Amino acid sequence: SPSINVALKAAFPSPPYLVELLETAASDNTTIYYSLLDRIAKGHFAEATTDKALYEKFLEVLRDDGHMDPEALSAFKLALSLRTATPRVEAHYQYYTATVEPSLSGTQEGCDQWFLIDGEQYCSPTLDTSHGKVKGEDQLRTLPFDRKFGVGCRDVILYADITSKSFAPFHEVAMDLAKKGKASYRVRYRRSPSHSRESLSVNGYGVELVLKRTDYIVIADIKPLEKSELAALGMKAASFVMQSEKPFEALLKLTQDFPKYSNSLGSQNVSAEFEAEHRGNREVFLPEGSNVLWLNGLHLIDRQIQPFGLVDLLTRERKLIKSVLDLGLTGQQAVDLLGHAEVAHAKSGDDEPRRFDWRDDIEEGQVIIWLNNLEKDKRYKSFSPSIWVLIHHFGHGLPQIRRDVFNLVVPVDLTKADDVKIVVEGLLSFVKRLIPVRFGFVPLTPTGQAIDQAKVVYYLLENYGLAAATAYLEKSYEEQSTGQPNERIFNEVIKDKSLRPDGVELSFKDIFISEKHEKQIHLSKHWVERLRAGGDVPTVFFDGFPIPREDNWLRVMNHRLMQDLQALQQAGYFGMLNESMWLPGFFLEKALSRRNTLIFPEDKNELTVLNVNKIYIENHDLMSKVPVIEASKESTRDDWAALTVVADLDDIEGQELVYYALRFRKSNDGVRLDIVHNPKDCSRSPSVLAQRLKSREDKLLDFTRFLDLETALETGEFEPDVAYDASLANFLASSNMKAGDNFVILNGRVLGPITSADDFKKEDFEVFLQAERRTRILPVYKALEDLGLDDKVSGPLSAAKLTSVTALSTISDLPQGIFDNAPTVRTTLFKQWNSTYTSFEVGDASTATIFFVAVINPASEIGQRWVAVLKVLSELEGVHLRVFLNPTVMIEELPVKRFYRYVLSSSPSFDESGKVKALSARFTGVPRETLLVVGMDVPPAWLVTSKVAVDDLDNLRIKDIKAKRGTEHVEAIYELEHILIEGHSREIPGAHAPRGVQLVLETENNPHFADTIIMANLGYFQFKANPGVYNIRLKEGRSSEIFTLESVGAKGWGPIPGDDNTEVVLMDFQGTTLYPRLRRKPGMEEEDVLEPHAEINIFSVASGHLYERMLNIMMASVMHHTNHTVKFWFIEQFLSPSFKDFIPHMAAEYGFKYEMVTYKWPHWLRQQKEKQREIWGYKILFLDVLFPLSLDKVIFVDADQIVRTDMYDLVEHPLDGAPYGFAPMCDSRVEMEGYRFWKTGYWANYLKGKPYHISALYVVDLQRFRELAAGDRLRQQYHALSADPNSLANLDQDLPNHMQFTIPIATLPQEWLWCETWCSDETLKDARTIDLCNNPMTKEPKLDRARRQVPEWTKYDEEIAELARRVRE
Ligand SMILES: *[C@@H]1O[C@H](CO)[C@@H](O[C@@H]2O[C@H](CO)[C@@H](O[C@@H]3O[C@H](CO[C@H]4O[C@H](CO)[C@@H](O)[C@H](O)[C@@H]4O[C@H]4O[C@H](CO)[C@@H](O)[C@H](O)[C@@H]4O[C@H]4O[C@H](CO)[C@@H](O)[C@H](O)[C@@H]4O)[C@@H](O)[C@H](O[C@H]4O[C@H](CO)[C@@H](O)[C@H](O)[C@@H]4O[C@H]4O[C@H](CO)[C@@H](O)[C@H](O)[C@@H]4O)[C@@H]3O)[C@H](O)[C@H]2NC(C)=O)[C@H](O)[C@H]1NC(C)=O
Ligand SMILES: *[C@@H]1O[C@H](CO)[C@@H](O[C@@H]2O[C@H](CO)[C@@H](O[C@@H]3O[C@H](CO)[C@@H](O)[C@H](O)[C@@H]3O)[C@H](O)[C@H]2NC(C)=O)[C@H](O)[C@H]1NC(C)=O
Ligand SMILES: *[C@@H]1O[C@H](CO)[C@@H](O[C@@H]2O[C@H](CO)[C@@H](O[C@@H]3O[C@H](CO)[C@@H](O)[C@H](O)[C@@H]3O)[C@H](O)[C@H]2NC(C)=O)[C@H](O)[C@H]1NC(C)=O
Ligand SMILES: *[C@@H]1O[C@H](CO)[C@@H](O)[C@H](O)[C@H]1NC(C)=O
Ligand SMILES: *[C@@H]1O[C@H](CO)[C@@H](O)[C@H](O)[C@H]1NC(C)=O
Ligand SMILES: [Tb+3]
Ligand SMILES: [Tb+3]
Ligand SMILES: [Tb+3]
Repeated sequence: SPSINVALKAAFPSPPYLVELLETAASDNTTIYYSLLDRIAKGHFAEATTDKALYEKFLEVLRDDGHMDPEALSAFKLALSLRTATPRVEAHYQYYTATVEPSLSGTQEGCDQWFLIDGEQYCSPTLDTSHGKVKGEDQLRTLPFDRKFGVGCRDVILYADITSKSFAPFHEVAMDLAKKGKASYRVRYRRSPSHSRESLSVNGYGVELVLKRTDYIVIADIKPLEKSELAALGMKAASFVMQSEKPFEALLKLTQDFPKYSNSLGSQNVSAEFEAEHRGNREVFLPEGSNVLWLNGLHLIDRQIQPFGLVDLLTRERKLIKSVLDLGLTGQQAVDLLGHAEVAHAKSGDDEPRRFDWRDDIEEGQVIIWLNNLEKDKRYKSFSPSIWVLIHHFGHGLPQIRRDVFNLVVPVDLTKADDVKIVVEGLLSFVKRLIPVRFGFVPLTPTGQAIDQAKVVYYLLENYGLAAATAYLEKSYEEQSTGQPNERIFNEVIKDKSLRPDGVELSFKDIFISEKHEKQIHLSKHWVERLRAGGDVPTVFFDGFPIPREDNWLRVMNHRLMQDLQALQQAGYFGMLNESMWLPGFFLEKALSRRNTLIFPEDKNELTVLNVNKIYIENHDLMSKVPVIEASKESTRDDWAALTVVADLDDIEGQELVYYALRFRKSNDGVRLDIVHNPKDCSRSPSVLAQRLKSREDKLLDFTRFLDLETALETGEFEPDVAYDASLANFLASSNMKAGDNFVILNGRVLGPITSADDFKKEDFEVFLQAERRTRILPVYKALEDLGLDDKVSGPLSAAKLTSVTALSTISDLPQGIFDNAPTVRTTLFKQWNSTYTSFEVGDASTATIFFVAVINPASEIGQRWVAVLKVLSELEGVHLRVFLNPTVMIEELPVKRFYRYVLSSSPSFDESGKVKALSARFTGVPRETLLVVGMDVPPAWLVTSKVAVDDLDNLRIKDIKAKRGTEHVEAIYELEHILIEGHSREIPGAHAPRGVQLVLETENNPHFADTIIMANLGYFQFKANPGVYNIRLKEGRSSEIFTLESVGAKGWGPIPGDDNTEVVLMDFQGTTLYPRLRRKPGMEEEDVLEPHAEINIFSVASGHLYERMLNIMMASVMHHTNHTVKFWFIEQFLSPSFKDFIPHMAAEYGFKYEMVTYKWPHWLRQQKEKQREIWGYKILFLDVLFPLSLDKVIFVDADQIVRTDMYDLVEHPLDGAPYGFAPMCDSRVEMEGYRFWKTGYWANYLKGKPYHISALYVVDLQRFRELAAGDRLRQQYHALSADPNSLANLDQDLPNHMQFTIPIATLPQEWLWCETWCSDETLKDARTIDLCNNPMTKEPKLDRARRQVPEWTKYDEEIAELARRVRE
């Protein structure tokens, strides 16, 4: 049969199989890593010579040593097929090659392996002699691919080539050294010269064969087009499978070659429509023809449905479920609990407000400057100071009283006129009106002028009084109308208002009081900071209730004022209140001193939870020797909770925090407490202080005073349990905790690091339990009981396992608001659906840990990929899958227009010689007469281009290849040239996308690997790179002038501890996803966009052998026509390898330079299913980011074009401050008018007076383009317009024309373009360049126009033709 074979290979050589197997096996469990490292250092894996034998040996070992069970072994095989660990090993090599070798000066001979201790290299295990002092930049920085074994003050690193036997003795020297406790052990890799430099063959991608002619509709030669009765295709296709009775295989066989089976459907009483019944299924949940996947309730987006994305999900999910099923729950019961209604409700219901302590007490009464006092003002003197005034009657206005009950504190900036106006007009009227509210205001101090004016007003209050200070403010607003202190205005106030300033005497003239400037201003700053009452939008506090200063905040205030009054009334009727009481303190009962703090973060996503069962399984050695206070024997399930405190007992804050936890435990009988001592200094063993407390464990919480706890720590003589020390440092590494840092863990949730123990007091534990209890514990308890699993909770630790697992289930791997429509809410509404005639299951439900629910539409192209991947994941043991087929009756056009193959295996395949088999996409029995297009359906982080192919992948036909090459078999090889580093930026603290910011990617070898600019949409940016250690620096210039980037969010959205870094490392086939943070430098509202290679640069794109042949002619015409230097730029992925291999020969002959450029289409940006449309988008959407920043300007020339001009003239053409220049449509042809569609309603109404331009030739002043941020506007307008499919006929032409109102377009002389179709023959004498624009009444081909229209076209073609033969010979 005539076949097509496609294979993909990586841009880095294949690492040794041995090292790949220990990396795949030990994902991040270090115990399995070093336990296997021992085995190979024995010389145990030396007797296995072939990859198959080596692989075979690992299976026996893992099973025998208890590392893996059937479920985990099956998962290991699939991940090993995927070759997931290969980029992780290459990271070591790139790091070693670029940072180790240039920092290790000297002559290396015999130093294959060497430890690095105190910046000294030792080539021998005996450690007697040191070769050198390794350069400055410290290699002791712990980075992503590192592993640590044991605890030790000294840090030792071994760079080894594991392959040879020379490794074994070196390892044992440091393994034992770590076992003793002298130093902590870690292994780094060295590129092994025993292995060959063969490239790596990859899998986990898909190949598509797209039909490029779909117009026809009314073994295989061509698909037979049938009369347009498309409507039943999905419905009949679904039945075919149900009938088969081997349904999974049928769907795969049908869905892969679907276009070929279209006419074969609808035959022999085909419908069998019993499943018209299952549209009762449609009537309750999903619309017809929609593809939806669930993994234990989790709704997955399309990006997560690849082999890599799915393997990582199972890994995380199993850890979660296994933890649950150790309490006697079936996998089925466990999943049902995770996706329960009460659980999802809690995530939705975690948005409630509270009150905060607005008082002066902390700042010793020197920050709030009140305009009122209702108890002593001689305005309210007439009114009654009675409680019953509030409680009784009241109309609709406000009840008058002489008492302190309602307060309002508003922070005001004295530099800003609008802010000052609020106090003078707003606040004062309320005073005069005798409103029963006390009005206060605190100045904001963000600038120098503001600081001074706070001093001025504060001083004026202190000696002279409120009215005098008031007077300065009033006068300043009307009289001077600016913030800055005015003495011309100030002195007038003192002139009259300076009468008898009582109390402490006046000082006058200049203020720099050590107390007044320092204490008052810094105390004010302490109040604003404490309650986060400043920034872009300040915060007003009414009765401790935050109301941001926006819109009509007084309307919001009045609503709470009435609601607080009704709250006082009800307490009065119950007799709670008395005449001797401070009424404002009724609200302050549950108020917190600090607003935000790690417990109630304003960023709702900021949260970290750990698997509790995991904590007591991995660290059993540690957690069975920690001081434990069991929760009371006679307490209720609702009262139950588990708390663990991590603290540095060698610091006051560390031991203070534990005293508060012990205090809290005395009060709450239901809590079960654990104490973990985490010290900063490793000189003394951590086990001693833990042993001191476990002896006093019985006597715990009998500490009348704090000293009793302090003394207990110091007394006693103990023997260091070094086994305890080892499990302790493993716990911190697993939990991402630094040494000497304080943390608090209630039911898995971590808060910290605690810098000061005053932040977390006994009262803070009580609210932490109260809120945590509500959100996580109560929804678990209800849901659990609803299922009848409430027998399985046997204690506080037993309960924490369940609540901690369900909290981890609702934390997304992908932060909300950046990818697509799929939140972190596990649904269960598909369980209601009837399943008899649309569903089929694979795997045992009783034993399965993983439950997949796929809802696939057979007529969809997306379904083709889904089926192929799901079949391979179904082959895994312990996985259950259930499939639902839902087709649509709405089919206006052909449903599937392509053939599909997925390259993926569930277990590795081996050679006749035992080597690992490479994987390929082989299509057999391909129709001989159909024209096809080859496409790669590659994971989102991948950048792929064709490397080996002699055929036109854009125009494939077997009949032509047979008649030209003699073979019916086509083979093509692609290269995974780059892997993406992509991220989503944000400004700090007022989080906005910093657009126009420039970035530079670097390595220790070269400081300029790559460069890109930040986009407006999601602060998006990307880099093309391979495995290794990189760094991101802001480009020198305006970017570094305005900003400083605190972090690149390499761990997650965060901020997570340990991420205050600018280092990026890629060690995965999923690339690197980043969430960087940038904070503006001192007092800036600046913008980059506004100011405070070769002589000629031409770029183009071609999508066929003909268009590439025409592109060769275009470049040659330029060269013959200019006495200048030219550089050509190409869109890399749309070109053939035949063209790619030819250009150096064109460059040598014609004397030009060339560079390949590309950018991957963003995930947020709207895709193009039609390749020709993709190409058009590449010319207009990514102009600012496709070319390096160093390029001033570029010119686009179409492939079909020919140029007779010296192209420099276009560069020198004045653009009059416009970012890009285009040439207009020809008017010169007299009788062509009918086909001039840009004089019709839509185009003439829109283009009022502006021209209709041509995208065949144009100039882009790139520096101005980026400066104007034109690209962002093009992209968002495209995305918005693209919702309607008939929006842009030719987007390349239509987008600049639709944006010429918004973005200026410089218009070019029409000498710059000629086209026979629209320009007269007389015009061509003065023509500079010629486009071969379409017919449009005829079908004459481009080859015909070229020879007839231009006589020198053949001369150029002959030159290329003989050179191609000259190269071939
Ligand atoms: C990451 O990588 C690792 C790589 O190895 C993966 O593999 C796992 O490794 C760990 C070690 O790192 C293995 O851990 C085993 O833990 C057992 C714990 O079981 C005890 O505790 C439970 C608590 O619920 C209890 O139910 C059990 O009965 C059992 O016992 C306790 O019971 C009481 C309650 O705790 C307690 O009062 C009692 O004193 C007793 O504790 C004793 O044993 C403790 C063992 O650590 C010891 O610390 C105590 O001081 C006390 O002596 C543990 O029992 C296992 O030890 C085995 O190890 C040898 C192999 O069997 C054997 O020589 C030992 O004698 C001991 O045998 C005991 O268990 C068997 C039954 O299994 C029994 O027949 C014997 O009579 C003995 O009681 C291990 O230390 C773990 O097993 C590895 N596999 C798995 C599948 O987890 C790890 O999985 C990777 N991570 C992930 C996420 O995959
Ligand atoms: C007026 O009303 C209050 C109601 O709030 C009456 O109760 C007493 O109020 C005081 C506070 O003003 C309470 O003191 C507090 O006690 C707790 C412990 O319960 C302690 O933690 C606090 O630090 C503070 O000391 C007091 O307990 C409370 N009850 C009694 C019996 O005094 C108050 O009695 C009323 N006034 C009169 C004179 O009746
Ligand atoms: C690229 O550069 C070359 C060199 O400057 C340009 O060549 C030009 O071609 C004309 C052909 O008639 C030259 O004229 C001849 O000069 C010789 C000098 O010995 C003389 O003997 C002949 O009788 C005749 O006059 C001319 O010198 C030369 N330079 C210029 C400036 O015209 C070539 O045209 C350039 N290409 C393009 C497209 O501009
Ligand atoms: C369809 O198949 C055969 C065709 O002859 C017929 O005997 C049978 O009754 C039909 N069944 C249905 C359900 O239409
Ligand atoms: C499922 O089928 C039964 C058949 O009796 C029907 O009563 C029920 O309403 C159906 N439910 C759905 C959701 O289709
Ligand atoms: Tb002491
Ligand atoms: Tb303290
Ligand atoms: Tb053209």
